Order: sequence, then structure tokens, then C-alpha cells
Amino acid sequence: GKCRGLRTARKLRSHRRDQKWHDKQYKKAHLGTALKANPFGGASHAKGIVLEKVGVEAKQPNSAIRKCVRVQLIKNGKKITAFVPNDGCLNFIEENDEVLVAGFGRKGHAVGDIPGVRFKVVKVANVSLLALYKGKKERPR
Amino acid sequence: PVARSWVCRKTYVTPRRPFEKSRLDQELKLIGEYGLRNKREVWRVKFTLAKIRKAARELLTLDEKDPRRLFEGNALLRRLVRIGVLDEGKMKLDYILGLKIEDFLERRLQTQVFKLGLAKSIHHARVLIRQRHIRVRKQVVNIPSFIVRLDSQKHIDFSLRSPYGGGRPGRVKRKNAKKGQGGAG
Amino acid sequence: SLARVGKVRGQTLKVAKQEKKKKRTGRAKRRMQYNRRFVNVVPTFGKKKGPNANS
Amino acid sequence: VLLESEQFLTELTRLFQKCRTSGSVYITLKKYDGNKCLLRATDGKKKISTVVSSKEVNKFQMAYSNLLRANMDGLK
Amino acid sequence: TVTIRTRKFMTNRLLQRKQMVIDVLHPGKATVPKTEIREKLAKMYKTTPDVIFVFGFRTHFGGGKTTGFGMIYDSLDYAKKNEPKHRLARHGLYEKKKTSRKQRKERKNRMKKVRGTAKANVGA
RNA sequence: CACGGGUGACGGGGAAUCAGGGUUCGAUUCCGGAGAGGGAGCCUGAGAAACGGCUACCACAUCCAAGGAAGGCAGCAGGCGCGCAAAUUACCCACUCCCGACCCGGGGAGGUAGUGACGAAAAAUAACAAUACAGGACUCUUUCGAGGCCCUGUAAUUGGAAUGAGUCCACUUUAAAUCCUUUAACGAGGAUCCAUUGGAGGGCAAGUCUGGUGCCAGCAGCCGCGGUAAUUCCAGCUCCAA
Ligand SMILES: [Mg+2]
Ligand SMILES: [Mg+2]
Ligand SMILES: [Mg+2]
Ligand SMILES: [Mg+2]
Ligand SMILES: [Mg+2]
Ligand SMILES: [Mg+2]
Ligand SMILES: [Mg+2]
Ligand SMILES: [Mg+2]
Ligand SMILES: [Mg+2]
Ligand SMILES: [Mg+2]
Ligand SMILES: [Mg+2]
Ligand SMILES: [Mg+2]
Ligand SMILES: [Mg+2]
Ligand SMILES: [Mg+2]
Ligand SMILES: [Mg+2]
Ligand SMILES: [Mg+2]
Ligand SMILES: [Mg+2]
Repeated sequence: GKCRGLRTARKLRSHRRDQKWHDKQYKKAHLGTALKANPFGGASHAKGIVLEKVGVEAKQPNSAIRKCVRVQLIKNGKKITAFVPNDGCLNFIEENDEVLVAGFGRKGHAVGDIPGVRFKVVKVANVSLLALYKGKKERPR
Repeated sequence: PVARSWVCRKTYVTPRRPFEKSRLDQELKLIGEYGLRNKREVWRVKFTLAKIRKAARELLTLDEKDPRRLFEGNALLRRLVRIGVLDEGKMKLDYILGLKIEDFLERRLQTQVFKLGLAKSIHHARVLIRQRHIRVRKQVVNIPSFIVRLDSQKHIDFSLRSPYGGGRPGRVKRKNAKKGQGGAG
Repeated sequence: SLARVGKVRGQTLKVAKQEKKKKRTGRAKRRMQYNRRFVNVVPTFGKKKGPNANS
Repeated sequence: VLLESEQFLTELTRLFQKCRTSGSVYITLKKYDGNKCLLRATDGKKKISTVVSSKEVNKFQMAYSNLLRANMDGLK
Repeated sequence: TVTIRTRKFMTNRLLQRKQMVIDVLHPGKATVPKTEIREKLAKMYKTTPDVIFVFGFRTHFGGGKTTGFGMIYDSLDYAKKNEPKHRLARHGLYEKKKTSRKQRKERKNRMKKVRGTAKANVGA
């Protein structure tokens, strides 16, 4: 506090109400532009249609070819370069399948070696990719 | 609009740091000393101790000769005396803050059976509690977390429906007796 | 290229899992943990070795 | 061919769409124990079959009723 | 070895009955039946067991105590005057009808449709 | 800070996180407001602009003989669609009360059951004894070794002793049932009646173990690991967190 009067409540409240909008988390949480730019639209999970599989080259020093899927959503129709998490699980995902798409834990931000990928795949055609990796369940054919 | 309670509360609160070595050391010593089942058994007694110490601090923040302070202090001292952790001569609201998790775990019915000595080990006493061989005031106690009152301390003994007491023998004894009589003729 | 998917997972040697006696669980597991931590060992000089320490 | 309850309805719709020109549609419903009912369909060439359990009759009968009302038309 | 004690004894002249909470001690056996409860209350209170109605047993843990409520009427006419028909049918002096509730609702909605004397002719 | 706009805003008692201060939520069982697809109007009636009341228009839709008639589940169940996202087309007015001409009838209000790992509370998956062993307070012995009044643990070594989970007659429960508790008879030595979920470079408890891969696969929330001796991948063993 800078103005320490006995009746400066409206001054302190208006100054703090003006200065809250300069915070990065407050402005992102309270403006609808980030919610419009978010493909999930304030959602934890999202189903979508596989259309192609893309080998994305990696960033600086770590150099590899990560595996991504061009997921077209149902609730919006937007396109997401979703990430196939585990080893050898690109072969389970075929063309024109419904996959469940979640975040990656940085709240809509690219993570590590992969440029321009925010989201990943959890389930594949109502069968979980974790169980497809472990070998418990089988893909329904 | 249905007729039910919807009233519940978590009896335990997890610590802020998950992998403190000294904290795991102290909790592991507590479990290995008093025969516990998990860390939740430590944490729920820690949270009841947190309740009692928070009530004690809320009383010490009050002024002396306040009627609410005197009534709540006398009631809390009566509760500590009847659970038998704090002594009947020691009872004052300033001595509540100097009380410990070990003295709270001493009043476990598992630990009290181990101290009276009718069971061999602490976990064997827990086996007896699970298998319903002991009773308290003509009432079978199946759960080892029974806080035994000081007035109800001396009534701990074996139950009536118990082969270790005055009752019918168990399934293994009946099966061995039947097998022996079948082998004899 | 996407032709090398599952390469190492395919070409590693499949080792079968060894059959093992079932572990005690719950209060008995924590009791056996307490017994292997405290009451067995003695205070020794130097740096104490870890539980999974091997040479 | 023993199928799922939804796959049975899709193949049953395909049976009528194939029999829009010529061919019979046979629907056999019977009790099944090994509460369940066996429902089978036959065009004369390709047979399909399903078993409807108690857990899905409310989901099944309404869409099956709309399927029959949309697919059967006789003389005025 | 079965022992029955009574607590909270009350005389309802406005209901023409006695009432008490029944405490049954039965070591070495299961919960004793209501017929044996009525017989032991009858030989206790020197009355006929036809008027004694006992219900609502709850067995405590351990297995040596139950708690149940029971009333002792003056006569069977007073029992049928103020006693519920379901607890009468527990023993068998009253028998309720077997007309199912959804079919009664369907019969009522069918009688609602037809106006006139034929409301009786709709049913069967 | 009027006016205007937005609200992914019904308001409150309250919920979570919490030192002291605050922040976020509140559709959600209680009180009040609004509504029955969108508005508008009205009869009856003390009380309605009522929609399980009508009267007209728009959107959606049923039968038809082509003149015509009839509809409103943001009620109980349940269905299509929408989805990351949500239960039985059950039984009963017996508990609670409500209404009627009323002690007697009705109540998808309500109660009880079916699904249910939203969540909260308690809490099985072993314990004891005997052998060998590995050790700690005593006595003895320069050490090595020895006696057990006191012990503690381990080893698919052996032994009986005790119980549920299940099975299931019988009460009890209840409107009739179900579950709990009680209770006979069965029911456990790999007590196979086998507890998993994540990790082992650091934050952060826990292998510089072994084999393969060789900046490829992949791991990694951050730093980083992998370019032919990987404490970081993939498998075995071991251990650690609950
Ligand atoms: Mg709005
Ligand atoms: Mg509200
Ligand atoms: Mg809304
Ligand atoms: Mg209204
Ligand atoms: Mg209206
Ligand atoms: Mg209404
Ligand atoms: Mg309606
Ligand atoms: Mg859900
Ligand atoms: Mg009623
Ligand atoms: Mg009535
Ligand atoms: Mg209701
Ligand atoms: Mg098990
Ligand atoms: Mg590893
Ligand atoms: Mg770490
Ligand atoms: Mg560490
Ligand atoms: Mg970097
Ligand atoms: Mg790591």
C-alpha cells in the first residue's frame, strides 16, 4: 500500500482492480481469447477422428522423430497434432478412428523436444493405449 | 429432498512434503513400536492431535476467567482424563500442548491387550481382535482402534464365544478331532 | 519416416518372468519392513550402504 | 453370425436395403437360456443373429421399432 | 436360557394396550422367534398370546442381546380396532388383496377414459 | 463510475484452500425469485396470466376417407442426439406428511430396493510354537569359543491352534423382500482363498546390477539421458512411495 488514508478503500480497490489485469495467469483466466484459442474449450478430454500420422522432427540438442496424429475434433472440428505417448503404439492407431485427446500437464504449452504439440492421446477406439501397450486388452477387429 | 445426513469429514490430513526421510523414520518407528497397519493410522491420530492442540491454542488465546474458556477447558480436561492420556492430577489447559503421539497410541486396545499380557505379540493381539476372542464389558470388540477408557480398562478379558476362553473349540480342532476319531473307528 | 516404429520393442530379447514366492502384504509387509530396517542392522563405521546397493 | 446388438441392427438395415428389389426377410424371436432372447434374421443367403439381454431391452426395442416402422410398407 | 426383560413400561388407555421395550438375552443360540417371544410374554403376563404383538428386533454385536418393541392389547377386537393390517397379516388373521399396484393404476386410467356406467364394464 | 455492454452470473445460508489476512465456487436436497419449446391473452377459482387448464401465431411432429381431429417428460423410469461427462421402462403408501365429503380412498411427493471406485468412515490378504543360523545387555576367556536365567530377526524346515471371504438350512429385518447382526453344517500351508498403482541421475524415498538397442527406438511436468561399457530407453532381478 502507498496511500494510507482512513477512507481510501475505493482508491486501493480501483488500483488493485486495474493492476490485476497485468498478471499473466489472471488475464488468461479471465479473458475469453485464451478459451477461444484453446481447442478443448475448457475441457479435460476430447474425442476426435484420426486422419493422418505425421513424423515430427525434434528440436535442439535432442534429435529424433516423434510420432503425432492429425486429430480432427467433434465438438469444434479443430485440428490437433496429438502426441502418441508410448513406444511402438503408432501401429495400434489406424486411419479413421476415434481417439481420446488430453493435455500434457503444462496447461496448453509445448513441452521439451517436440515443437508445436500441446496434447496427447489416452484412449484409442474405447480401448486404452496403456492397456494396448501393456498387452492386457486387444484391439477390436 | 430426501431424508439423509450428507455429513462426513476426513479424519486424516496428508503432510505437505511426501518424502521426508526423518518423517518416514518417525512414522515407521511408531508403526513398528505400536503395531499399526499403515501411515493413515499415524496420520488420523496426528489430525485428532491437531484438533485437540488447535482447541487448546484457541482456549489459550482467550482471556482468563472467561466462562466459555473455563467450560471448554474443563470439558477438554474431562475428555483427556476419561480417555486416560492425561493424568487426573496434571489436568490444566496449559499441559495439553505438551502431549504426544506416542501417549495417544498407548491407549489403543491392541496396545492395552499387549500391556495386560493376555496376548503374546502386538500383531497377535490384533489377530485376536480380528478373530473376535476378546470382549470389553460383555461386548465383543472386533476393531483394534477402540479407545479404551480408564474406567473401562480393567474389564478387558476373553469373550465367552471363544475357544481360548470358556467356549467351544475352533474349526481346526474340531476337524482334527473328527479325523482322529475317524482314523480310530 | 515412420517405418522404424516399435523397432527396439520388437528386437529386444523376450525374457520370461521368474516364478516367485508371494509377498506378505499390509501390516505384515510393514512389520517385515520395520524388522529389516531397524532391529537387524548394527551401527557401523563409514558411509552406510543403501537398500538396493550392490557391488 | 453372432454379432453385437448395434451391429445386428445395422446389418438388419442392410438386409432391407438389399431386399428393396427381391427377397424375403425372416425374423425369428425365441427364448434363450444358453433374461435373454435370441433374435435372428435371414434373407435367404446371409444369416445374422444376436442375443438381447435384460440390460439393453429399453435401448434395443425402441430403435428396433423405428427400424421396422421405417422399413416395412405394404398396400394402402 | 432365554431371558426376557421389559423397559419403559407404559399403559395406553387411549389405545387400550400395554407397551414396553423388550430386551432378550439368549446366549448360545440364535435370535429366538416371535412366536416364542409371544409365548414367553403370555406366560409372564398371564394373558392369552393372541393379543401380544411383537415386532422390530435389532440384534446387537457379539450375539447376546436383542432389542424389540411389543404391545399387549386387551382384546382381539381392540387389536383389530387399532392395529395395522400388515402386522395383522404377519400372523394371519387379516389377508390383503393381491391386486398389483401398476395394474390398478392402469385400470383407473382405463376407467378414466370411458364416461358412464361402462366404467365397470371396462374392467374384465 | 450513471448510462451501455459482457457474464462459461438465479441470490443467500454455505463449500474448498487455509497462520493472521484473503482467493475461488455455489445448478445441486433449506428460504425466496423465474419457467414448463418461443412469446401473448383469458375462463374458473380466495389464491394462475396456471400449461399433467384453455385461446391464437412461429418452430417440431401423429392419424386421415383430404371434409377434419389431436400434442407438450427443465416430473418419475427410460430412449435419440450432444458429448470427457451422469443409474432401473422395479416394489409400496408400511416411515414422513399432503389432499378429499375424510379413522376407511389417492399420492413416480416420499420410502425401500437395482447400477455405482464422485466421495467419506471402519478395515481381511496372517499369527504362534519347535529346528538350524545371524546377532545384542551378563558370566567366563588375552582373543578364538562356551552356559542360558533376558532376548530379536531370517530361512518353500516342520507342526498344530484361530478365524473370515464364500457356500448355506433357520430366525431377525421389511408393506413383501434384500443387506447388516445372530446362528447350525461345510470351508486355509505355494493358507494358488497369489494386491496392485508409479518410480529408482537430481528435486524425491529408492541398483554406477545384468542383456539388447547405438542421438534410431524412445525416456523426460524442469535440468537433461540415448552418437556400441545407458546409475535416465526396452526386458529380468532387487528396492522405494501409498
Ligand atoms: Mg449471458
Ligand atoms: Mg444456488
Ligand atoms: Mg447453466
Ligand atoms: Mg409459473
Ligand atoms: Mg401458460
Ligand atoms: Mg404444475
Ligand atoms: Mg409434463
Ligand atoms: Mg461419471
Ligand atoms: Mg403412507
Ligand atoms: Mg389413506
Ligand atoms: Mg421422487
Ligand atoms: Mg487377495
Ligand atoms: Mg529400468
Ligand atoms: Mg526423481
Ligand atoms: Mg534420494
Ligand atoms: Mg534445454
Ligand atoms: Mg528419471
